[PDB]
Amino acid sequence: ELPEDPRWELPRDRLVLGKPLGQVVLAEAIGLPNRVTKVAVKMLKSDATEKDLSDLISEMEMMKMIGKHKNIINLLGACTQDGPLYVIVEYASKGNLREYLQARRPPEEQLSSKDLVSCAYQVARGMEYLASKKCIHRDLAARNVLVTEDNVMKIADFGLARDIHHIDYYKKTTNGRLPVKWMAPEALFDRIYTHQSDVWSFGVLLWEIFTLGGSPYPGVPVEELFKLLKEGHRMDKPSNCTNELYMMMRDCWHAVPSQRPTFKQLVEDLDRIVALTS
Amino acid sequence: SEYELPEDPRWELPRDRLVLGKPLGEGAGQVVLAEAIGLPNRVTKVAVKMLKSDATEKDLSDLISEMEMMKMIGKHKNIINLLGACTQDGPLYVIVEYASKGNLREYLQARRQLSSKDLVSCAYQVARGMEYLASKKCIHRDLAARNVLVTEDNVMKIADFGLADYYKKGRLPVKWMAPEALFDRIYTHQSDVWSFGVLLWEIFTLGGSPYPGVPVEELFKLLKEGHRMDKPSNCTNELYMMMRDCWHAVPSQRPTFKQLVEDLDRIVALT
Ligand SMILES: Cc1cc(Nc2nc(NCCc3cccnc3)ncc2Br)[nH]n1
Ligand SMILES: Cc1cc(Nc2nc(NCCc3cccnc3)ncc2Br)[nH]n1
Repeated sequence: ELPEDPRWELPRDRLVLGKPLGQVVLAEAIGLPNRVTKVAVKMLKSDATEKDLSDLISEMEMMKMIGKHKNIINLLGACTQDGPLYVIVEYASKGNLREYLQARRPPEEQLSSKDLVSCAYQVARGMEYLASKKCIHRDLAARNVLVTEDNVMKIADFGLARDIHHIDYYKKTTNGRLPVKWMAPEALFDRIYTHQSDVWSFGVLLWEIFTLGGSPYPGVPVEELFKLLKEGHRMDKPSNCTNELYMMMRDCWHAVPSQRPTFKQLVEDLDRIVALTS
Repeated sequence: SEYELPEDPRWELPRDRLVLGKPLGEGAGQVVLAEAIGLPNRVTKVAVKMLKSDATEKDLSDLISEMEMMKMIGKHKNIINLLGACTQDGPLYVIVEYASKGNLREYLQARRQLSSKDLVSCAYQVARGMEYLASKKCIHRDLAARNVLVTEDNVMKIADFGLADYYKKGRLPVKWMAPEALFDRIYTHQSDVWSFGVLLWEIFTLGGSPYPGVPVEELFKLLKEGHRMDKPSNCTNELYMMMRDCWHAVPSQRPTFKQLVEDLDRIVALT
């Protein structure tokens, strides 16, 4: 092997490896000079192939290009020399947005309307940035958004190497859901991924926020999903969700990609709506 | 029954006093609109169930028992009532009330304009219809908005309450069955209560389709998982908890129609 790179390189002895987070491990980074920062550390299994290294490296290099933003999982450093590759990224202690929301359901301290609307604003900001840095996510969902101790939304997995011409549509998320339910049609049937298809996925993310971790199309298998999509079926409006916000998800789910709003626009509308939401 | 049906003068209408009309709908049976006369020279618009020309003995006998079930059950404002029959010297006609505005699903869907009260009132009426039926030992087994007809004057009338394959569809009726009815083939008044839950969900989604895209094998999965549909929008948390009450995994914990009528009475007056 790996080229050295002093902009990012951290000494192996400056990193105290702790509990597995699920390999991604929690760690402590001394310096970054006599203070420690909790960080998460991406690494490879023993199992691993040369393609897996290739992928971790790509991911890290992408993170290098895209630069920093409050609302993405930032790269903090890396251990690349005389040992296993460690990619050091920001740690987000309260898990993925899906879990964080589900846990705050009524029977923990519940979330206000303002909080839910504020969640969506932060993800729409993270997305605007990624978009402006020419990056297309392809799997935007609540699960790939994380929450820090301070309740800050952080888009994760945005640098990921994934050969789209090899997606297993029948494969389930670790929690039992099917990724295809976040995919814009044209991505799904035609494999055309744009900022526009991400916006479709933001639509479903909004739905998740406002049903507090709801599952899109429950018990709807793949073949039936395609039918719902081809028929132009749109999900029902969540309760405790406003028409204006329901219009937004609908607008994100416009059939014609060019007519969907952009993230720049969404960030403006969310800014306006957070301010007026109780 | 091959050559002649049993006479019952109480209900017999002479055929000259009935003028058949536009078909209303076809089934496994047939229903036609008709103009009946003297139920004494007044024309009443009525609905006329009858066999199709490919019926068997068994099909006729079922139509008969359906008619006889209606006689045993008796009249109520919120059901489809027996008005008469032609049983002699020709095909069997079972004359029942005509509901000019079709089934509740369609009715709701055509009006997406009913107020919050109109909707609750609708639910009240259905539940009365069911309390009555229930008090007469009658278990519907397919209670759903599609089997509630609506009249010119906007009254709800339970249809198919007198009737005699999970994949037959273009929705799946299994999506209305109680778990015990589905899995244990137990059919009680409380298994209709569960269906009433899904009907309430239809009402307040204004003809919504429950579990769209979910096939039979996945639906079994969900019920087992204790999965319940989400509170519709434009639905109070108490109306939605009525639905959840109806959807209790234990039948005896469900409310009764008697209970539902009393609850829905209260809520109608307060909407
Ligand atoms: C990268 C990161 C993870 C966390 N916090 C947590 N992470 C996990 N595991 C998520 C697995 C993963 C792998 C790659 C990208 N995203 C997530 N579990 C619990 C927590 Br808390 N902060 N930062
Ligand atoms: C018995 C009856 C039917 C009507 N009016 C209408 N009926 C249909 N199809 C009736 C078949 C049916 C429906 C529900 C339950 N059982 C049988 N279509 C339109 C109308 Br209007 N009035 N009285």
